[PDB]
Amino acid sequence: GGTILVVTGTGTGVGKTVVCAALASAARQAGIDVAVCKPVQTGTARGDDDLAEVGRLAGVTQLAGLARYPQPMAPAAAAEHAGMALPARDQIVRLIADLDRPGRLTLVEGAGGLLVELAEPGVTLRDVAVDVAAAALVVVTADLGTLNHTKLTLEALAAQQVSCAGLVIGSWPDPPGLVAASNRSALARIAMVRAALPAGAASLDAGDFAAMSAAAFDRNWVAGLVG
Amino acid sequence: GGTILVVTGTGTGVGKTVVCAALASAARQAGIDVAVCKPVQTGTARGDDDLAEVGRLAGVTQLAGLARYPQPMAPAAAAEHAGMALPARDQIVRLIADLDRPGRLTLVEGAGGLLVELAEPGVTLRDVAVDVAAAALVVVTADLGTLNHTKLTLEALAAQQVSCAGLVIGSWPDPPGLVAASNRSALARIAMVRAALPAGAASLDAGDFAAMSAAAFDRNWVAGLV
Ligand SMILES: Nc1ccn([C@@H]2O[C@H](COP(=O)(O)OP(=O)(O)OP(=O)(O)O)[C@@H](O)[C@H]2O)c(=O)n1
Ligand SMILES: C[C@H](N)[C@@H](CCCCCC(=O)O)NC(=O)O
Ligand SMILES: [Mg+2]
Repeated sequence: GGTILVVTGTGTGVGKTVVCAALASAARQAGIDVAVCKPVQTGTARGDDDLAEVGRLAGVTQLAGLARYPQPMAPAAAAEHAGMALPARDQIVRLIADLDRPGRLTLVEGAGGLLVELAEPGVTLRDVAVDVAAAALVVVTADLGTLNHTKLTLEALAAQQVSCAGLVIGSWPDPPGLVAASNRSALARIAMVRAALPAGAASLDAGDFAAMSAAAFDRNWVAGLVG
Repeated sequence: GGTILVVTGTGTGVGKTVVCAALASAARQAGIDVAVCKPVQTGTARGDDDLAEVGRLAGVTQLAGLARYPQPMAPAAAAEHAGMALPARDQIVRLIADLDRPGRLTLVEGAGGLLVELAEPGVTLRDVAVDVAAAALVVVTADLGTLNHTKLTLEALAAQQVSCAGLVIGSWPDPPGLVAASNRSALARIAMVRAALPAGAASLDAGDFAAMSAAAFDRNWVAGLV
């Protein structure tokens, strides 16, 4: 195959989609082929479409979804409110494996934080990660509380021997206050911090977002993701 | 000894202190003796002082603390900014074990979440809870994301064989809303929700607060704690 990364986060609203787009953008400019996959997508009735937003910021054309629920809730609840069911575990794995391909980087963005239920019964993105032998990239905030949430998430990853590919601070304020600056230093002691995306990046146009994306990550780390 | 309960939360700002006070008030109205220990308090320059709130709301007088850092940061950050270490692990565990006595409910309120650093070198409320054989009361919100954060916390609890005494929703909005109504049901699918405290209770005076607290917890559970 190729390389699969699940792109998880310490919670919902932390910047997973923007990180998916930025890493996708940076890997494309390195000549790497990129697919982004969004198996469970809630809140469509509010115009939430994470695949579309990755396409809008990054120009990614290989977008694969699967389940779509109208309400902006946890997938279990959004499905119950629509009269629908959750996908099965193997349905999600199949969607990912069909994208996987030598030389391709396949990013898999979850619904919210790592332990959210994606498929019956209580199947999470952690289980999906184990099935496809993927590593997890954890998107974190710079805000008060991020150290605990990060440690909890990493611990839950190691419970099932899912490797951590590093952290990404989804939104990095300019200028950074005392708490942000301190947290960035402390997060670096817990794991490799791969990038710190500037706040408001979704308002950068194609070229600016691509500029920001290449500068955000270490070139050698991005290139070493896929052989 | 008696019952030691550690009071943790899924994050910062979930209302641990109001839950400590509410649980305290309930237990006293069942005639139980309560102590509250807040080993480390931060944000004191702007007047953060969670033990005073417990005294006012619940009338607890055995109120125990070891360190106060002016900066409103996580304790180890607050310590570094001030130029001083955190307390030692021994101080925390022995202050708590010294509060503990037969007939008493001893609540231990952490800072932030379960894995935040509370003492040198890098010891957490979870370590403390292990050292004193306490179960953990998990304070949660009702907002989008509470499920992930709760499951994460309960998983960390279990990883070190710390028992979970339950969840309390620190703040129940009015009116609930679709997410909060569904979350209250969902949280109950992963652990015993012990109470949901009405939004704004923190601001009550002690008389009304005592009434709220009396009705917020199940009486048999409160009694069954000690
Ligand atoms: N460097 C960043 C990070 C985030 N955002 C904005 O902050 C919000 C949250 O980011 P998002 O990527 O959507 O967070 P997710 O973790 O993907 O939340 P969800 O669970 O809904 O997928 C979005 O409006 C996004 O445009 C931004 O402009 N610049
Ligand atoms: C509606 C949000 N945007 C998100 C769902 C977040 C679920 C949070 C569940 C929880 O942990 O309580 N949907 C999504 O990322 O597709
Ligand atoms: Mg997203």
